[PDB]
Amino acid sequence: GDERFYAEHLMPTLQGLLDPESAHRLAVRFTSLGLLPRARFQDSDMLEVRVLGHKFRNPVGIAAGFDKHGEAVDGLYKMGFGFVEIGSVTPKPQEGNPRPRVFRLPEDQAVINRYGFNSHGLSVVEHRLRARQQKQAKLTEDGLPLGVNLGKNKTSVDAAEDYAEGVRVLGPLADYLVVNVSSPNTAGLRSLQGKAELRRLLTKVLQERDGLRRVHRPAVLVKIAPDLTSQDKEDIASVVKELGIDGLIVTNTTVSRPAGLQGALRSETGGLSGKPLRDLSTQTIREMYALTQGRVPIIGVGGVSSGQDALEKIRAGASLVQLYTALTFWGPPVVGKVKRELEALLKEQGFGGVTDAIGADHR
Ligand SMILES: Cc1cc2nc3c(=O)[nH]c(=O)nc-3n(C[C@H](O)[C@H](O)[C@H](O)COP(=O)(O)O)c2cc1C
Ligand SMILES: COC(=O)/C(C#N)=C1\SCC(=O)N1c1ccccc1F
Ligand SMILES: O=C(O)c1cc(=O)[nH]c(=O)[nH]1
Repeated sequence: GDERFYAEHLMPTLQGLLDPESAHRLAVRFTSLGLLPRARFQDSDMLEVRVLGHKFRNPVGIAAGFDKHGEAVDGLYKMGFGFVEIGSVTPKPQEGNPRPRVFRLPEDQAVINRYGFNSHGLSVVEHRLRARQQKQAKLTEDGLPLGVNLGKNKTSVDAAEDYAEGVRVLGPLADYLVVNVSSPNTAGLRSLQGKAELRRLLTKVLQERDGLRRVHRPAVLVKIAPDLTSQDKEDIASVVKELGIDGLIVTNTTVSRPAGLQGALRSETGGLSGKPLRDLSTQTIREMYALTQGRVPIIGVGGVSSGQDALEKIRAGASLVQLYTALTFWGPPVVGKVKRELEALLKEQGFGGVTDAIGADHR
């Protein structure tokens, strides 16, 4: 009922009336106030996952970017996400790029963005999270954890120090932290995925994390691009093993423009998300799982809009999945839709639960 009305009526109307940045701001506001269908799907036990030091009631999370500044956390749980990731947050506030900076490709079920880390900054977000810190502590205990994704300011003269500052300020408020070294929209950032740069950066990040007190000590994940060479992937895996990085987020948006895109806006500069990214991301997950011998948890992201897409990533090696762009097209009912379909497919394929399907294609 709801899935059809949103997909066929509400979302096309919002899109017809509002440019995508305005529509996103409205969405953040509505979600922050809880103006959502409170989701009727009740998570079954087959969807629970234990990973990263935590219980996850379901494996479907909201990807970084939708709640950049931590304004809508509780609304996102209400929407039925198993986990929420906020950010990217940068140390100092910054505006990001000039508008327009986000573009719909509806013929492709895709988006292109070049926000450039618009961020309220660490201090603002610190105080927003602290206002609900114990409400989160209870949510985390009940199987609903919180991730915090860290970025770098545009004019920073020392990237590693930007990340270290994020660890110190928001680490104590997060169940996991993400070192985002894969935005395509900050000059030079993606060079931090290079072996020597990444080793130096992550050694500093881990030292800062390990300095936090035990109950305030988050897991640390690295978020990587879908456009890496084979050498780059191998190098990342090696570093993740050498340093004991807790996990990987696979993938960010692509700077590629796959053949076949139809949208008028396909040649706009920025990272591409949604359906055209899906299988490039799945493949990246598959490679990274193999390279790390299945011993490094992966959160899989890029083009998930169905239960089949979720399960493909899980079977490829993801322990958890995230989505963003599917919301622009299908709206909030897509969350329940993914979960219901995933549970149905797990049963059909003879898995006892999600946990049994992680990496199943490799076996
Ligand atoms: C508008 C927009 C903004 C985003 N901003 C961030 C970000 O601040 N940090 C980050 O790590 N990823 C960011 N992402 C990437 C998403 O987290 C995700 O990796 C990507 O969009 C693929 O998932 P999807 O196809 O489900 O949207 C952003 C994506 C979009 C569409
Ligand atoms: C005029 O805008 C709305 O009616 C929205 C929005 N945005 C509504 S009504 C119920 C609902 O869920 N949303 C919504 C919330 C977040 C994302 C997309 C949405 F359509
Ligand atoms: O702020 C952005 O431009 C953003 C950051 C990121 O990591 N990924 C992305 O697609 N956009």
